[PDB]
Order: sequence, then C-alpha cells, then structure tokens
Amino acid sequence: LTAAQQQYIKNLIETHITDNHPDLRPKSHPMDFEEYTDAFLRRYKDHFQLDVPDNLTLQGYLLGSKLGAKTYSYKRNTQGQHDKRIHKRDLANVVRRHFDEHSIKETDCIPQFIYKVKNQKKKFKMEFRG
Amino acid sequence: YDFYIESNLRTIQCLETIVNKIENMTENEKANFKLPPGLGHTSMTIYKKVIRKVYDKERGFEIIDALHEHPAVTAPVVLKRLKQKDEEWRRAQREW
Amino acid sequence: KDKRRFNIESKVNKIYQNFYSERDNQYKDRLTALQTDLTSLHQGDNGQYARQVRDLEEERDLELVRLRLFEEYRVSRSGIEFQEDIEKAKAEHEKL
Amino acid sequence: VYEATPFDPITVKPSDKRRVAYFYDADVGNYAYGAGHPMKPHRIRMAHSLIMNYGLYKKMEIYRAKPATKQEMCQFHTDEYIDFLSRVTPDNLEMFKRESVKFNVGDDCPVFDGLYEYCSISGGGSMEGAARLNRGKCDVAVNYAGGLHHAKKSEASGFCYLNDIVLGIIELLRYHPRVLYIDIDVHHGDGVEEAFYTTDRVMTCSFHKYGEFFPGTGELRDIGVGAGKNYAVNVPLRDGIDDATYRSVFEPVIKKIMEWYQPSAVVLQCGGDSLSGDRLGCFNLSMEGHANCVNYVKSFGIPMMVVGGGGYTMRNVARTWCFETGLLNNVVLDKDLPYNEYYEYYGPDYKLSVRPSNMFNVNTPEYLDKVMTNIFANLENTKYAPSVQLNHT
Amino acid sequence: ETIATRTFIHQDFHKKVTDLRARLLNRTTQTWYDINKERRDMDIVIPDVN
Ligand SMILES: [K+]
Ligand SMILES: [K+]
Ligand SMILES: [Zn+2]
Repeated sequence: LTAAQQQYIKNLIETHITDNHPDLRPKSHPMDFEEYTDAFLRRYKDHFQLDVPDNLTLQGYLLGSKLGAKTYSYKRNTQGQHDKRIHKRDLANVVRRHFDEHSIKETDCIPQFIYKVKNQKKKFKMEFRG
Repeated sequence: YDFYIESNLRTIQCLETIVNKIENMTENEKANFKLPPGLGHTSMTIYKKVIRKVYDKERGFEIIDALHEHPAVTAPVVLKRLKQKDEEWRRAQREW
Repeated sequence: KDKRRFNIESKVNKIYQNFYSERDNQYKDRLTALQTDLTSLHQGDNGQYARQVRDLEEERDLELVRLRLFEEYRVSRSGIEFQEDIEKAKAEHEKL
Repeated sequence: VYEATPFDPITVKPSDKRRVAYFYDADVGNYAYGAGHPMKPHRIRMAHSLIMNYGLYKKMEIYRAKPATKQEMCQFHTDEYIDFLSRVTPDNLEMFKRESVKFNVGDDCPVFDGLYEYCSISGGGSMEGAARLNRGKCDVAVNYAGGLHHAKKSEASGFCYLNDIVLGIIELLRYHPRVLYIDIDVHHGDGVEEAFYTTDRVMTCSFHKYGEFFPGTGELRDIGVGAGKNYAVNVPLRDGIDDATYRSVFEPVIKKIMEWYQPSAVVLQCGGDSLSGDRLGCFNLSMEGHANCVNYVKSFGIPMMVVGGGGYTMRNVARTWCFETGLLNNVVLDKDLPYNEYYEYYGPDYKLSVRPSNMFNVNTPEYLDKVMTNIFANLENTKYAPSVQLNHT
Repeated sequence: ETIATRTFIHQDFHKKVTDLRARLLNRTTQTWYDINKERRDMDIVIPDVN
C-alpha cells in the first residue's frame, strides 16, 4: 500500500498465476547440452566413441554427503575403479566441444535426413553409421 | 491439524537431504548448484503449497524461485523455519 | 535450379540402391548384433542393462539416506516433547 | 428366493493362499479437497500405519506404482476433460469459468492443489495392479487410493474426477474374455455401469440404496441395452440393512453370477460409506459383515483386484481396510490396536471394531424375495454357447 | 516403522530390476522377427492383386 510493494506483488502474481498453456512451458536452448535427458548424452558419447565416463544422474549427486558416503553407490563410484561416473556438467561439456568442433557440410546431411524420415516405420534399412 | 503438520513433515525430509549434501561440497559447487522442479523427488506440488502456507500465499513464490535457482543459499534458511512451525503446531495439537 | 533437385534424388536413389545391393551382408550384421545382445542380456554385462541398474541403485540409496535423516528428526521431536512435559510436571507440582 | 439366516464368525479357509501385492504411495495422504469437505485421502495413510504396526507387511510386497500418463487417461476420458484437469488450479479458476460450468466442477467436486497428481496416483496404482495381474505375478492386488467410481467420461461427479476402475478393467480385458465388477458402496456404481453398458465382456453388479438418494440411478429394471442386455445387475435396498440380511442377499447373487457368467478376473470396490456410523451412508453394517463380502469373493479363486471407494468416517474405513487386508493374507487379526501415530481417532476403547447401532431395518422378506427372483430371472440369458472350449476360466 | 520401510525400499528395487531385464529381452527378440519379415518381404518378385 505504498506504490512500490503494490506493483511488486502485482508482478509476482502476474508472473506466477497463468492458465497453464503448453505453449508457454519454458524451453531450453539447443546449445546447452545439460538439458538433454542424460540418455541423449550417453548415446552421443557412445556413438561418436568419445572418451568420457558416464554421468551421475541426480540421485547419485545428492547421495554425496558425510552420511551418504556410506552407501554402496558412493563406495562403488568413488574408490579406485574405471567405471567411476562423473557430474553431468563434465560429460555435457565434452559432448558440447565435440559438437562444436567436428563438422559437417550438407550434400550428405540432407539426403540422409530424407532417407531417414521416409523410413521411420522400417526395421530393415540403412544405418547411417552403425 | 494432521493435514498441515504431516504436509510440513515431508518438505522437511526433502530439504534435510539437500542440506546434508550442501554441507559436504566446495564453494564452486555452491555457486554451481541448481535443482529441477520437484527438488529431486517424485512430487512437484506439495513443497510449494507448504512454502506458501508457512511464508505467505503471495511471497512464497519468490522463495520457491530462489529455491530452484539458489539451493545453496536459500534452502538451509527455509529448513529452519519449517522446523520451527513443526514444533509450534505439534505443541498446539497435543494440547487440544 | 532443377540441378539441385536432380542431385538430391540421385543421392537418395543411390542410398536405396546401395542398400538393396548389399542387402545380404547388411543382414548378417543385424543378426550378429541381435545375438550378442541376447547372450549379453543373459549374463548381465549388456551395455544398456548395466547402465540402468546403476540408476536403479543410485535411486535406492537416496531413499535410505532420506529414511535415516527422517528417523533422526523423529527421535529429536519425541525428545523435545518428553523434556517439556517432565519440566512442566515437576515445576508446577512444586508451585502447587 | 431368499431365506434370512444368522450371521456366521468370518473364517479364512487354508486350501488356498494368495500372493498379495499391495500398492501404496507415501504422497497420497498429502492432498485435501478443502475446509469442510467429507473426502479425506489422509485415511489411506492411516490404514497404512496399522498395516505396519500389526506386523502385516511381512507377508506381502509393498510397491509404489508410477503415475498414469495423460494418454493413459484419455483411453476413457476426452481430451478436453483431461486437459482441463491438467491446467486448472485453485488460483486461475476465474479463467476457466466456462469449463468449470461445463465439466460439473465447483461445489461437490472442487479444485484443490494437487488434483492432477492425486488422480495420477489413483490411476497408476489401478493400471499397475491390473498389469501385474496379467503377467501372472500376483493373485490379489490391493490399491486403496483407487475406486473413484462416480466419474463420467466427460464430467466430474460425486467427489470423483477420474475413473481409475475403467482403466484397470481395460487393461484386464487385453488378456481376459470376461471380467466381473462388484460394487458394495452405499451409492450406485454409475460411472462404471455407464461405461460398460452396451457390452457383454464386463458384468457390473451393484448393491446400493435406491430412494431419495445419490446418484439417482440403478433400478431393478435397468439391465443393459444392445448386446449388453442382462449384463448389468442392480440390487436396490432400503435403510438399516444389517449383517445377517446383507449376507443372505449378497452370497446367492454372487454365487449365481459366478456359476452363469463364469468370469475369470474380479474387480471389487470396497467402499466404506456402507458402515454403521458413516456420515453419508445409511446402512447398519458391522466390520465382520462388511468383510465377509471380501472373504466370499476371495473363496472362489480367480484373480481379484481390490480397490477403495467411499468411507467418510476415517476411523472406520481405516480399521475395516486393515482387517480386510489381514483377511486376504489368511490372518484374522487381534482386536486390541497396537500403538501407532494415530492412537487417537479410535476412542473410546481403542480396538479393531466397528460398532452397529439399533436403527430399524426397512427391508423385509418379501421385497427381497421379489428383487432376488427378478434378478435370478434376468441372469440366465448370460451364459456361454455350448461349443466354446474354455481354459477352466 | 523404519524397519518396515527399509524392507519396502529393497523390495521395490528388486521389482524394478527384474522388470528391466525381462523388458529388454522382449524388445530385442521383437526387433529380430521384424527384421526377418522385412527381409523376406524384399524377396517377392510378383505381388498379390486384390
Ligand atoms: K454399490
Ligand atoms: K455390461
Ligand atoms: Zn459412496
């Protein structure tokens, strides 16, 4: 009731109370690879045969605390092993770098796209790298 | 009474795991922490209604925002209020 | 600019043609992939059945961390109540 | 075709044992319709407590089932209805004033925080119970968060917003020819009957109170249209019916249905507004009288899917659900409740009992004889043709 | 109560794991038979008329 808090509260409710249209759901940038389901990341890393470990999902990353440090997951992911998973940000940065450096020129990117789209329902078709 | 109290007692559980984890991490991980909607567990509705019950039906929005963007600053501070109202409300309940 | 349309149709037809020509050695590859997936699912080392078991484990253990922290809080609650009630009994008995 | 008898001690038979899969989700109790509404999900939680503290969890397997998806909801409901459910909150209701008017929303079925999540939990539990029953894992599958049997394909009706039993039976029908549904609420099971009215693969059987009541449907002459004629059984009853009466009406109807319809998957709604002391129902059933139904439907030996329903006095639903769940495990419990976090709500003597009153029974041997004869007559056009080899159901 | 929910946590894990494995087996053997059929369908020289 002081001509500042009024519009403050007004903006708050005008920004948090809407009709939840699916047309307003906040969508992430295409270049930020951390917002990619962590199975896209693993399939990318596994397809281009990169050299990274797998990531810690979110349950394995909050599982790290003095109390959480006694669970089988911590003691299987933090001792001396080779399967030692990592934080999603690291794998996502490796993937992003191999994305911005390895490059492509069309004349083979498009016809492959068309052959892919026109055969979605087919089980027996050209695997474009496998 | 049971509804408000046992709904407080679940946000307590979630924020407790998150604070236990925040106390075991560095400073760059403190400036590089973010939580998705749902705060890492199954439900996406209960903690928000708790937060606007305890704080304000209108200014709990900013707390939930800073809870999603800055979990390292914002949610050892919120957990110490839920624990206060838990004891207040349980006092009143076992009185009546 | 129909030359571009001719190029693209030629390339896509080329892909169809290559696949149909090699269609017999591009079919034992599929079946070896499948037989090795089968024999590796039967053991447990499958690169995809060993990557999701670990998430089902990473999510089982956050459960037990939440369980233990919650039991700690429960015991703290019971202790607070017991302490308050003993203090009240003694103090007001003496006042009486 | 009805002789009244005394009510015999409920007792588990040792020749058959089950593999109970119990479905529970620690979130469900956390939702509330509003200030004074008679619907309280908290009671499901309360029942869980007794199950834990009686030592009953040690002979069954307790699972959280994943919530049901929008496109699993639209197997029975429309897109506009489900989209409304997903988008409406107690805060933006002013921008849905048409849809709220149009989907029967606002006084008997309000919108609370967590409506869509509560519905997801109910539907998920029901469909996962059905799926696990199809895979030959369990014999009985219990889901007390589901049984919202009053919901319409395009409308909210009577404290219910999503018909999870329809989804459950749709999943049960993928592998079964013929499914029976029993509804022992005090209201008529009208959503399920309206949904499966013109078919012969689901037989609905309601035992309700017909009068100046809710919903207003389910007469003795409402028996199905089309190819579904004679595949909808109604038993209308009057106030005051008690354990002996109810048992003598309930057993022969169900036994004749089992002999004729030969179904081989039963769904059982175990609503609790049909108990003495309830705040909306008007029967005079005990806890043993309400549980002998479960015991009888179980004594046959075909896949059962038990669900919740009504019950508006929390204490009594909690106690009768815990007792029924003990009976499904071949266990008659003890009457003294163990200490649990709800060691209130159980005044005044803290026992495993539901007590009947002395109110008067308005149902007499001629009304019931007439009703049951009409039913036994309607219920002989529902057999299987003589050349149709079965799988011993 | 904490003992009981400990048991519940471990039972739910066991359920989800065994579902995982049966589902992956079924998916691979599905893809195999679909490959077989789409292979033989490329062997027809004269189709049916209707
Ligand atoms: K009924
Ligand atoms: K029917
Ligand atoms: Zn009812």
